[PDB]
Amino acid sequence: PVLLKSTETGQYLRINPDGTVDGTRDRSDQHIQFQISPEGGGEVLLKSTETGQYLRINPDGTVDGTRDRSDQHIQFQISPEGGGEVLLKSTETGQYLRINPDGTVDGTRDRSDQHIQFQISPE
Repeated sequence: PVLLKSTETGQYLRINPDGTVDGTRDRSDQHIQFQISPEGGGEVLLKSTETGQYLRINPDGTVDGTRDRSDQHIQFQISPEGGGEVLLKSTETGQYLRINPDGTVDGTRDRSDQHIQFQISPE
């Protein structure tokens, strides 16, 4: 598995069993492990290894987890930023994943937002 870490806040992305998505700085957290899997040729899915839920950015900017594999809002493009950092962009809505300092997670189209930069790391 990999971890998905907000570089600006040090928070790891977490999909909880209840379907909510938030951030935590707890490395022993049982729900921060992800599998990145191919979707067709150019996209990926971001899947919780412990729960089997895929990360979803909804059109309204909310972010949650779903096991609905037909969902069109679970596909992401990973874009390099330089310095081992990446952006995680939902292809359907053009929104970047953001972890806010308060631990909430949502989407934004603002590419200049500092809170959308991630580091992917093997755990």
